[PDB]
Amino acid sequence: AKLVRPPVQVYGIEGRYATALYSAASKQNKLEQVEKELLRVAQILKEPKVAASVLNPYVKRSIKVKSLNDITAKERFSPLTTNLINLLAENGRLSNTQGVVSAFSTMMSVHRGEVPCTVTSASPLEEATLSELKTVLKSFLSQGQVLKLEAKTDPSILGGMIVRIGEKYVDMSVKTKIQKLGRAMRE
Amino acid sequence: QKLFVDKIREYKSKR
Amino acid sequence: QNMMRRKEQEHMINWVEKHVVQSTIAKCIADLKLLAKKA
Amino acid sequence: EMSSILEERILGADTSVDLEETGRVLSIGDGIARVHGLRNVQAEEMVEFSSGLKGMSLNLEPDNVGVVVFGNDKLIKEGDIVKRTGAIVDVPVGEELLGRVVDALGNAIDGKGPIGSKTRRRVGLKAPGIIPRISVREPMQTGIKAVDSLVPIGRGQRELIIGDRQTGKTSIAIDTIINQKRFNDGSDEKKKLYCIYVAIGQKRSTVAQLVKRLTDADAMKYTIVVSATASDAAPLQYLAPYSGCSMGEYFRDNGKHALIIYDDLSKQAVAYRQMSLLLRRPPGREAYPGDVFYLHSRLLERAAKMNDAFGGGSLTALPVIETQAGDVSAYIPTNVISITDGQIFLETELFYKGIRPAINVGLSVSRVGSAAQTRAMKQVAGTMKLELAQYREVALLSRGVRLTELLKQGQYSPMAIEEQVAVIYAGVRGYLDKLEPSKITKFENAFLSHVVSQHQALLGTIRADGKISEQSDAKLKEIVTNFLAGF
Amino acid sequence: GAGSIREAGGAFGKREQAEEERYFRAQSREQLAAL
Amino acid sequence: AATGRIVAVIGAVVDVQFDEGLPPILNALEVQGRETRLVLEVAQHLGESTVRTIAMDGTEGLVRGQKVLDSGAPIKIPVGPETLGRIMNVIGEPIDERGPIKTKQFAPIHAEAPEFMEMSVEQEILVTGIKVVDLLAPYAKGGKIGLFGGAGVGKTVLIMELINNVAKAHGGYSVFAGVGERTREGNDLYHEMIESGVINLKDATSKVALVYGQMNEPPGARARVALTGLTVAEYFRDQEGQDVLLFIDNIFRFTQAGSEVSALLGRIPSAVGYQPTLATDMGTMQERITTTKKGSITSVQAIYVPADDLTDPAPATTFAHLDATTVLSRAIAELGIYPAVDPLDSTSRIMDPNIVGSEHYDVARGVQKILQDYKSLQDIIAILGMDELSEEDKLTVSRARKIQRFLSQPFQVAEVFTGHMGKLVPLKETIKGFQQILAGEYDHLPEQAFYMVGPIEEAVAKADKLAEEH
Amino acid sequence: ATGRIVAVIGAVVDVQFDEGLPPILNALEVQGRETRLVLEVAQHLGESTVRTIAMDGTEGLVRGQKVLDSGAPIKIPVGPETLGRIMNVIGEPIDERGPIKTKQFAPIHAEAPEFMEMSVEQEILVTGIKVVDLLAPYAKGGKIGLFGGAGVGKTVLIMELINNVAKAHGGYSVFAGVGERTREGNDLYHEMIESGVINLKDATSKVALVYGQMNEPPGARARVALTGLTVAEYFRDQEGQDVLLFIDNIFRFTQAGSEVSALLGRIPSAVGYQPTLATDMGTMQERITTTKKGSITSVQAIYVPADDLTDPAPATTFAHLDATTVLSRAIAELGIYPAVDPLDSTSRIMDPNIVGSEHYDVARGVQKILQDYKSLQDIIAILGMDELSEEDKLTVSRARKIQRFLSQPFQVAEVFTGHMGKLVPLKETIKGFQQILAGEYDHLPEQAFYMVGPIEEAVAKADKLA
Ligand SMILES: Nc1ncnc2c1ncn2[C@@H]1O[C@H](COP(=O)(O)OP(=O)(O)OP(=O)(O)O)[C@@H](O)[C@H]1O
Ligand SMILES: Nc1ncnc2c1ncn2[C@@H]1O[C@H](COP(=O)(O)OP(=O)(O)O)[C@@H](O)[C@H]1O
Ligand SMILES: Nc1ncnc2c1ncn2[C@@H]1O[C@H](COP(=O)(O)OP(=O)(O)O)[C@@H](O)[C@H]1O
Ligand SMILES: [Mg+2]
Ligand SMILES: [Mg+2]
Ligand SMILES: [Mg+2]
Repeated sequence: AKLVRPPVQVYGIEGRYATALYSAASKQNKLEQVEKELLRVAQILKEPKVAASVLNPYVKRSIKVKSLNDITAKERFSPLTTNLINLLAENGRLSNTQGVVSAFSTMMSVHRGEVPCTVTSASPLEEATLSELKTVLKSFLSQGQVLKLEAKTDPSILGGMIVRIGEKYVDMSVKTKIQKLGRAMRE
Repeated sequence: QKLFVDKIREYKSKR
Repeated sequence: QNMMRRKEQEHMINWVEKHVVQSTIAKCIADLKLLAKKA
Repeated sequence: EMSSILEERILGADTSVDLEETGRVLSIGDGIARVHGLRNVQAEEMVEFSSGLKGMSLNLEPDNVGVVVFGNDKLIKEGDIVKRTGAIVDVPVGEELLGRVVDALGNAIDGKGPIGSKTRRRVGLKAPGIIPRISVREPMQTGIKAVDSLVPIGRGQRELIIGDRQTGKTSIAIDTIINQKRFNDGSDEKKKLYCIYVAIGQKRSTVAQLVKRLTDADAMKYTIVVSATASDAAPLQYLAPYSGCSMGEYFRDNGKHALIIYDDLSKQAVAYRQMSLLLRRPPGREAYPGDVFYLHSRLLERAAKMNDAFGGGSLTALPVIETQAGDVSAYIPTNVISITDGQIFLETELFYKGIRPAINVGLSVSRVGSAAQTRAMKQVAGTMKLELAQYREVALLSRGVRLTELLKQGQYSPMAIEEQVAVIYAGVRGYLDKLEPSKITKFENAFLSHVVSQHQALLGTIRADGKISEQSDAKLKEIVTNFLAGF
Repeated sequence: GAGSIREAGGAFGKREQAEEERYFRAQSREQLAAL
Repeated sequence: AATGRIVAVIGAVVDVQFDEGLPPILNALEVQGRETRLVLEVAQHLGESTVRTIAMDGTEGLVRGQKVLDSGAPIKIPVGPETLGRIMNVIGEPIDERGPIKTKQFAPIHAEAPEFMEMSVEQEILVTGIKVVDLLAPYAKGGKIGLFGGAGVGKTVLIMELINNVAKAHGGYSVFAGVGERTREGNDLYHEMIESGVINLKDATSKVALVYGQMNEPPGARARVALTGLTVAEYFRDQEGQDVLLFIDNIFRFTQAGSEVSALLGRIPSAVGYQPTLATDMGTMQERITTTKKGSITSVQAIYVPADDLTDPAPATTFAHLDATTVLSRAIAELGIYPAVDPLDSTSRIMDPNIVGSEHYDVARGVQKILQDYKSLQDIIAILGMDELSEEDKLTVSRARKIQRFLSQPFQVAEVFTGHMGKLVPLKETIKGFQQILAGEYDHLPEQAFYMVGPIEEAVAKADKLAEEH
Repeated sequence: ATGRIVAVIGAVVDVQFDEGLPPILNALEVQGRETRLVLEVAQHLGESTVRTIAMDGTEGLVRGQKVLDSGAPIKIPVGPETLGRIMNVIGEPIDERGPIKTKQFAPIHAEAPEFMEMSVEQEILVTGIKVVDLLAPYAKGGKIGLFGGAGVGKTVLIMELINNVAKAHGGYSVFAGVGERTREGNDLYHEMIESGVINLKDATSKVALVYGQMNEPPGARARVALTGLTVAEYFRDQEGQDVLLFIDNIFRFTQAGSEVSALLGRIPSAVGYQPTLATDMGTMQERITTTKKGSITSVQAIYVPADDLTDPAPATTFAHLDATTVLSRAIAELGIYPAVDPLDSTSRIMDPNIVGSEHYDVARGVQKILQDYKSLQDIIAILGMDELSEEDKLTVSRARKIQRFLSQPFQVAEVFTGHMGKLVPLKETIKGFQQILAGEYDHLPEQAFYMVGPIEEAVAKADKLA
C-alpha cells in the first residue's frame, strides 16, 4: 500500500519510524491510544533496570527482544505498539525509542492544530496583557489551530517584544530598532 | 515612539 | 578640515547611542496594539 | 553635520516592522549555517541573519538549508533567527557606479557615500541566446603593440590572459583600461568603452595601488572596481565575477560598450571549491567541485555583442588565469582555454629575456583575428605577423630582431592605433634594418615625439580614414626617411 | 619513439628547426634561380 | 498523471517525492509554477517514494514543496520536415524566435539502438575535396567519422568546411547538433547557413535542422542535447529512408556534463574524475548513431581532446566508436599547415587496397612511410646537422617537407584567416599529385610552392610565379 | 557559562553547554589542570555543543570535565611592556621574569584594516645584500617573503636581515617564532640580550618576542602567529610607530591548520590540506599590512614542502607579498650563499620610476644574461662548452661571473665560514654589476668574484690568487 503523510515531516531513523507508525495508526483510527501507549513505553524504558539492560550493547539481541515482548504483552498494548517495539528490537534501535516517541508526539501535536508560539520581553510581563497577547496572536491562526505559548524573558533587548508564531516572526524589540536606526544613521 | 523622539532629542541634545 | 569633520561626526554618532540605552511599559502596550494591525 | 544627521537619516529610515518568514540556525561553522525552517525559501535566495549579516541559500535539503554566509560567521550562534528576503541575489547596476570601488554585493568601500543606483539586477541571469547576438566586428583597442597587432581583440570577445605569477597579466589589463581614455572623452559616442575591474582574492593594498594607478591616469571616471579581496569570505570571492558581469551587462543591454577584467578566475575557482567542500558536496579533480567548468562558462558566456535590434551593445571579457610552473594542461586553465575565444600566453622565460610584455606570439591566439582590426593596422600587421613567424622559425633574421625589439613596450604607456601603425610601418618597410637593436627603442621614442609634435595631420587622416592610403603611405615614407636622415 | 628531439621542443629541437630550415631556404632560393 | 513535490535542490540535481505513481526512470517532469518551462529528467529511484532528477534548465527560484507533474514519457521533441531550418533546444522548443514548430509526430529522445540484424556492411568512399582526409583517412558514406583535437587546432573550422562541401553537395536533410560549444559560433553558423541558402527563412526549402545546447546551459541540457539532435537524425533516417548527415560539435561536452552531474548523483568517481558510467553511457548514445538497413547517417563528430592528451578516458573511449578518425595535431598547426590533420595518427577503416584500389592505398602508405622516416631523420638533423646527411637522406627529407606542404589546403571558410581562395581538390588530382611528389617529378621546385594550393598544377604555377618574382 | 567535555580527539575537544552557548572564537578555560588549558571555540554543532581547539596538550582530559566560558577571545597583554619579553600563544610570560604589567589587553582575533586605510607609498628599504638590493629590492612598509626548502638558508637570511635592519631601526620590532626550533629561539634571545637590543635591566628594549615552537600542539602553532600579529598591530595603531614584524615560519600556521582540520570533520582539499586554506591565510595576512596610521615592514620566512613551489601553501602565499626572495637548493649546492634564485625573486618596486633608470637597467641586464645562460645550459651539458659560438661563450663567462658575484658572506655566518661579513651599499652593487656587464673584468677568473663584498674586493682577490 501507500503511506499517508503526517502534517509534519521528521527526519532521521527516528523520523522514519515515527512516520511509519503515524501511517500505521492513521490507517486504523488509533492515533491517540498509540500516543498514550508510546508515552507509557517511554516511561517504561527510562526505568533503570530496563535501560541498563537493553541499552547495554553487549547483551544479546534476542534477550532484550523477548524482554520487550514480555513487558509489552504485560502492559496490554495495541498490536501496533507491540509490532513497533518488536521492530525496534529487531533492527537494534532501542536507543532511538524516546526519539521516536518524541517525533510521534510532535506529529500528533501539529496534527491537533497546535502551533508553537513564542514571545520575548526584557522582563517578565503582566498576565492580563499575556491573555491579550494570546487572544491577538490567535488571529494569526486558522480556525482549528491552538495556541501553545512560551514566554521567555531576555533583558538584552532593552524592552519591546519579540514574537515568533510557528515560523512567522515579528521583531518589535527596541534593541533591533536602535540597531536599525544606527546603521541608517551611519550610512 | 521612544526611539523617534530619542534620535531627534539626543542629537538636539548633542547641540 | 575633512579629517576633523569625519572623526568628530563619528564620535557624535557614537555618543547618542550609548546615551539612549542609558535612558516605560507603554511599549509593551504599543506592541500589542501594533500586532493587531498585521491581520 | 549639525542637523543633517537626524533630519532625514533618521526621520526617513523605513522603521516599519512586518510579519516575516524565518528559520533557526541548527549549526554554524566555517561560514556554512544549517538553518531549520525557511520552508518557502527559494534556491539561491539571499537570506538575512539576525546580526545584520546576509547569506545565500544554496543547499535545500529535506531537513535543513545550507546557507553560505556573506561575511564572518563569528557573529552567528546556534538558535539564531534567519529571516527571508524573498529575492534572489542581486546587485545595484547603473552609471553611478562609474568611479566607485565596491565589494561583491555593490556596497561602497571607498567612503564616498551610497551609490545613487535606481535599478538592481540579478547576478545569475542567463546569457543572451543565438538571435540577440551578431558578429564581433568592432575593435577593442588595448594600446599594446603585440596585442593590437598580432592578437587583436574585438568588442564582444572573451580573450584569456594566462601565465605564471609575476609575468604581466594585471599590467596588460591596466594598459587596456588606461588606453580607453582617448575614446571615452572624445566625440564619437560608440567608441566609448566603460571598463570594469574585478579583483578576486587579491591583497587589499594591491587593489589600493591599482586604484591609485587608475586615478593618476584619470582612468577612474569610467571604471568600476569590484573587489573581493583575500580577507573577504569565500562566497564573496565567488560572487564578485557575477556582480561585475551584471554591472557590465547593464551597459551591454543599453546600446553601450563595456569591458570587464576578472583578475583572476583561479581564485574564484578556489573560493568556490572551498564553499562547496564545506557544503559536503563530493569533490572532483584536485578536490574542485564537479561543476566548476559550468561555474566559469555560464560567466564567460555573458560577454556578447548584441545586434542593432537590441541596441548594438557589447561586453568584452578578459579573464585572467594563473598557472603553476607554466603548466597550461591543468584543470582550470584547460577549462577556461576551452571556454574563451583565444588566449594571450605570457611566459617568464620571455619576460626575463627583455621581452616585455612577454606575449608568446607563437601560442597567442585570437579566434576572431582580422575581423577585429582597423584596415591600416591590418595592412601592416599581416606582413608583420608573417615576417615575425619567418624569424621565429630561423631563430630574414635581422628584420625579425628589429620587429621583436619593436614589439617591446613600457608599462602604463598605451599608444594610439595611429601611432602603433606608424611605428610598425617604419619597422616593416625596411627603414630599421640599418640601426643596431640597442638603439631601436631610442629611435622609436624620438620618432614618436617628432611625429606627434609635427605631423598631427597625417595621424588625423589615419584616425579618420582607417586605411593607409597611397597619399598617406607616401607622406609617411617622406616623414620616416627624413627623420632617419636626421637620426 | 623517433623524432623525439623535435617533439620535446627544448634546445636541441629549436636548433634542429633552425638548421633544417636555413639549409632548405638556401636550397629554395638557389632552386628558384635555376628556374 | 502523477503529482510530486520537490524535497531537495542541490545545484542541478533535484529530488522529487511522489506520494503515488512513481515515474519510471528517464521520464520527464514539468515543474509547475515557473516563468519558462523547466523539465526534470528522472535519473534514479531513491526509494521512500522519492526520485532523483536532473534539471534541464536553471534551478534558481525553486522551493521545497513545489509541485511537479509527471509527463508519462521521456523528453518528446517535435520531429519531421518542419524542423528544417529551425533551431531547437534540448527539450524541443524553438529558440530562433519564429513561432512554434508544428509537426504531426513527436519522438522521445531516449530510444533503443538498432539490433544486430539491422546492421549494414556496405562501404562507399565519401569524397570530401580535402587532400589529406581524402588521401590518408578517407571517409565512408554512412560511417561515423570523428574529428579529434585540442583547443585551437581547427575542429570547428574543419567541421564548417565539411558542412559547406558535403551538405551542399548533398540531398539528404543534414542535421547539426551543437553540444556545449560557444553561442557566438552558433550565431555564426546560423547566419552563414542563411546566407548560403542552406537555411531558407521564406517558403521553407531548407535542408538542415539545428539543435543547440551551449556552454551556458546546465549539465542536464548539455548532456541531453546530443540525444535530441540524434533523435531528429534518427527520424530523418527511419521514417524517410533518406541518407542523413549528423554534425555534432562538440561531442566531448556530453560526457563532460555527465561527469559534472555524476558526483551529485551519488556515485563514487572513476579515473580522471569521470563518472563510473562513462563507457556505457557513451555507448548507449553512439550506438544509435549508425547506418541501418532503413537508411544511413553519415556522422561527423568534433571531439575535444583535453590538453592534447588523446589518452584521456573520453577520447580513448570514443575512438572505438568511429570508422574514419581524423586527429588534428597542434605541433602541425604551429607549422602553419592547415588543416592540422596528423598524417601518422589519422585512421580509416576503408583504407584497404580492396576498397580504395591499389594506387590510392600505395600512395597513402608511401606518404606515411616517408613522413615516418622524416621523423626518424629529424634526430640526426638535430644533433649532426643537415650538411653531412647523404644526398639520399637530403632528397628524402626534401620530398617529405614538400609532401607536408602539399597536405595543406586553403579552405573556403578560412579566407578571413588567410585571405586565400578556397580550393576543392578532386580525389584523382590528390592521388596523382602525391604520386608525382613521391616519384620525384618535382624535386626541382621550391618546397614553398606546394604550400596552400589546390592540385599539383597550382603548385607548379606558384613555383613559376615565385621564380619570376624572385 | 559552564559546560562539560563530551569528546577529546587529539587537539579537538567537544564541549556541551547546558546554558549560554559561547560564540565562535571565544576562549574557554578547563577546570582542574595543573596549568592553564585554553580551548578556542571553532564550530557550533547543534545540540548545545561546541567544537573547540586546545591551545596546549590535551592529555588527562576526561569526558565530563568542567569548562567555563571566559566571554571573550584569547586576550594577550599589549603595550610597551611586552618589549624585551617572551610570551606564548595565550600571552603568558615564558621567560621567568614575572608577569607582564600592561594596562590594556587586545584579543588575538581582530578584523583586517578596511580598504580606505591602505597607504600607497613605496620607498625602498636598503638591506646591504647584493642580490636582494639589486634584483628584488625591499620596500619600507611592504610585505616580504623568503621562500625556500629545508636547509637552504631561510633562518640565516632572516637573522642577517635582523642584524642589518632591526638594530639599525628607529621604531619597534616583533619576532614571532611560529613552529621552529626552540634552540633557535634561545639563540635569538641571548643574541638580543648581548647586543643590547633586549635589556633586562631597564625599559630600553626594542624587540617583543612571541614564541610557539615545533614542540607545541597544532592549536598553539596556529594561533601564535595571530599573537605576534596582535602585538605588532598594537605597536602600529596605538603608537603610530614604524614596526618590524619578523615571522619564522609562517608555513607552520597553515600546516597546523591542516593538522586540526583533519579532526574538525571537513572534507580535505588538494595535497590533503584544509578546504579553508586560502581564506584562513587571507584573514591572517590582511592584518599584516601598513595603513595610514603606521607602517609594518613584514619579513616572513616561508617553508616550501619537498622543495615544491607549487604546493598549495606557498602557491597561495605568493599573492600576499610585495617582494619575494625565493631561495633555491640547486643554487645552494654550488656554495652560492645566499641561495636566492635570481630568475625567480620579484619585487613590486622594481620599477624605473621608483629605483631609477640606472638601477632598473642593471637589474634587467643581469636577469637577461642569466636567462641566456640558463637557455644555453642544455647544450652546454650535452655537447660540451666547445660547440658554443664565441658570443655565447662570452655570455656564459659573464653570466658565471655574475653568479659568483651575487654570492656574499653574511655577518651572521662569522662562526661557520670564517670570512668577514660584507655589507654592500646599493651604489657599490649597481656599479659592480654594471662593470661586470660592460666587460671590464673579462680577464679576472670567476673564482675571484666568489664570496666578496664590493667589486674592488673581487679585483683584490683576483690579484691575490695570481
Ligand atoms: N610591460 C611591462 N614592462 C615592464 N615591466 C613590466 C611590464 N609588465 C609588468 N611589468 C613588471 O613585471 C611585474 C609583474 O607585475 P604584474 O602585476 O603586471 O604581473 P601579474 O601577472 O599580475 O603577477 P601577480 O598577480 O602574481 O602579482 C611587475 O613588477 C611589473 O612592474
Ligand atoms: N583551415 C585553416 N586555415 C587557417 N587557419 C585556421 C584553419 N583552421 C583553423 N585555423 C585557425 O585555428 C583557430 C582554431 O579555430 P577553431 O575551429 O574554433 O578550433 P577549436 O574549435 O578546435 O578550438 C581558428 O581561429 C583559425 O584561426
Ligand atoms: N648566507 C649563508 N652563508 C653561509 N652558509 C649558509 C648561508 N645560508 C645558509 N647557509 C648554510 O646552510 C645551512 C642552512 O641554514 P638555515 O638558515 O637554518 O636553513 P633553513 O632555516 O631554511 O632550514 C646553514 O647551516 C648554513 O651552514
Ligand atoms: Mg596580478
Ligand atoms: Mg570547436
Ligand atoms: Mg629555518
